[PDB]
Amino acid sequence: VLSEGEWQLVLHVWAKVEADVAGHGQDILIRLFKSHPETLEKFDRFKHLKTEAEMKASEDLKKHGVTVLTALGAILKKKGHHEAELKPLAQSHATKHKIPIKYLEFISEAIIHVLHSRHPGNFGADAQGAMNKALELFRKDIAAKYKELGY
Ligand code: HEM
Ligand SMILES: O=Nc1ccccc1
Repeated sequence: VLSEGEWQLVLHVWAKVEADVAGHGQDILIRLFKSHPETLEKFDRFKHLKTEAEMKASEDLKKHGVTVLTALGAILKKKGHHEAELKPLAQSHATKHKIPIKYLEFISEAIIHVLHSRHPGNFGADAQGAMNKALELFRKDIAAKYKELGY
């Protein structure tokens, strides 16, 4: 469980991400897709994108970045009490999208790498630590739904 102080650091930096949900989304997906090309293959929607320039120019990618960061923000603002928000995500991602839990680790690294670029002053190592912890709690809870479902 995160402390109240840890939550405040998390949600402080997230309030900032939300100045530009779309721009954050782009940076995060593109970092994921370049660092972990296997991830891009899970998306029939996006696997025609063969360069970073093409990814950056994709309005549909941008659109989907917002869908993702919107869901994550909702989850983070529950400060651990995210059961309702997490059940549908775990279901669709295990059984329909076929996403390994390992890939949640990779997007966690991407989120941290980007939150870093765009809000250094509000993402010192204390806030980085808190954000790590929050993303780890999320992954743990997803992992247990996965195990339930046989994935
Ligand atoms: C922070 C982690 C994540 C969040 C919050 C998230 C959120 C979402 C949401 C809200 C949707 C649409 C609704 C649904 O189908 O359930 C979605 C769809 C999807 N997600 Fe994720 N996701 C996450 C991680 C990942 C990762 C790491 C991958 C792949 C490596 C992935 C692959 C997909 C795919 C393939 C779809 C279907 C998209 C389409 O073609 O339209 N997700 N995600
Ligand atoms: O659509 N869900 C995604 C979440 C994170 C990265 C890429 C896609």
